[PDB]
Amino acid sequence: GFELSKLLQKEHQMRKNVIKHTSARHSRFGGLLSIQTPDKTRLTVSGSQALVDEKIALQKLDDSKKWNKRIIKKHQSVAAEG
Amino acid sequence: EPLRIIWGTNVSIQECTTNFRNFLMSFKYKFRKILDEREEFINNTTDEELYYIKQLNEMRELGTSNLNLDARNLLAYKQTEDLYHQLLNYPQEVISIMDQTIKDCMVSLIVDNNLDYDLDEIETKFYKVRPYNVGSC
Amino acid sequence: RRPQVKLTAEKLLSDKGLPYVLKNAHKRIRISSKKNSYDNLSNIIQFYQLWAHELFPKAKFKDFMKICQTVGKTDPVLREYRVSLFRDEMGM
Amino acid sequence: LPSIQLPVDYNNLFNEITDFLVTFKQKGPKYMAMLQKVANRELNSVIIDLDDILQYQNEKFLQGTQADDLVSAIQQNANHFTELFCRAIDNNMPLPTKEIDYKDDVLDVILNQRRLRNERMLSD
DNA sequence: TCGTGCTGAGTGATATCTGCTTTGGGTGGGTGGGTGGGTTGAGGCAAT
DNA sequence: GCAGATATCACTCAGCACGA
Repeated sequence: GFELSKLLQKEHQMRKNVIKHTSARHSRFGGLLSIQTPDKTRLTVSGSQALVDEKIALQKLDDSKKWNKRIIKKHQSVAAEG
Repeated sequence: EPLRIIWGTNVSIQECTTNFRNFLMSFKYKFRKILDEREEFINNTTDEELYYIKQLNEMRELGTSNLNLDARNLLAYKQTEDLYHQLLNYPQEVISIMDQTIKDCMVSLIVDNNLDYDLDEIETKFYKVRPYNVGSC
Repeated sequence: RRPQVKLTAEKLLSDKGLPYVLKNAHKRIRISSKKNSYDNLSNIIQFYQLWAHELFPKAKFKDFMKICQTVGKTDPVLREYRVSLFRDEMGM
Repeated sequence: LPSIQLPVDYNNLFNEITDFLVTFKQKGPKYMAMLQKVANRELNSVIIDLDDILQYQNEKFLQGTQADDLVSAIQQNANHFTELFCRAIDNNMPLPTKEIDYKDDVLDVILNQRRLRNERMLSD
């Protein structure tokens, strides 16, 4: 019981931290932000939460990028070597 | 220092947030009466009190996440005259900013007042504003 | 049919890039004792990510840093300039 | 797509239309004033009276400088002359005289930013 | 102590391919058209 | 002629071992 309570308290903290990134309104509410960089150019970032916090806006701009660099992980199972 | 700006316009979001926070922090209903040419109807108890502070405190005591707003109240104040037009013309961004500012105001009220209220309930609650009386029908 | 865009030494050495960083990097970035360490790290990463996006929108921040590491390891002309900046300071 | 030799020239008709909007006089030219009102955001509908076109054509012919029959061209194919008239109005549009708001103009901030970005990119 | 040519591996863009109807029903229409088809029977309620 | 789901081929990149 004590361990379950501790784990539930940890999960509650994680949920609270996640809630900070979610919008109060629904997905299709709308709202576009235009963040201008110092060299007189503005990039458009969507989402309600990006309007108030700049870090979230930059993070979402980062995630929107599609291209991913390669990562090759050649691993051999133990059964291969018996 | 990148500057956040609403798309297609020239309104700084930080200006909106600070103006709305100031309006909520210090607003007395006497301004609303003054605006409507009802100066002689001003009392000394209800009109000399921080309206939205009592609204937010009642919200907290009753455990609610809703604050009904009147646009004519925004027009009454001095710093939020342009905020009325911004709300009318760009409702989505202004509404989101107002919701976040309301949540921040509640958190700041709890922290500064040194109350024993646990921060968990307020932190995980979504707060929404519901403006009405926004002009002619 | 079309060669892939790639972070070559030519792009890095252009007016935008390393010259841009040397021009304005200390003015924008500022680590303050009063502010928490997280905020200072966020500011530094904020500057560098903006610069990378302006220069190389193709790759994300971590991928950009890894590509920069590889290029610095490989390209000799980049090494020439990198040594040169240090040499000027020794002169100063 | 085999081609035919139709007896209609669009360059000459466009020139005639451009002259019509700057010379007709039913006060200065009627349509110049109408456009001036539009540029002040006071009017949002320009109505071209084919009677005016006929009057202008007959006035030109009386002087001896006969031109193409614009009225018959407009009725025979009207979907094309809308574009011609719009292009002529855009070309001959006057600058506003009454101070405009320019405050809540989404397609003015968008265009200003688009011009700034294009100029900065091309210049570099 | 280390630099570079060869290799397997995996995406990116592009080649062929199937499909382009589909469907029973009146808040999908009849300028979408019948060679795409739709063929009740009891029970309740207003009028009288 | 047109959009979508699918499979094919070709090109380029990070690791590896050896020789300098």
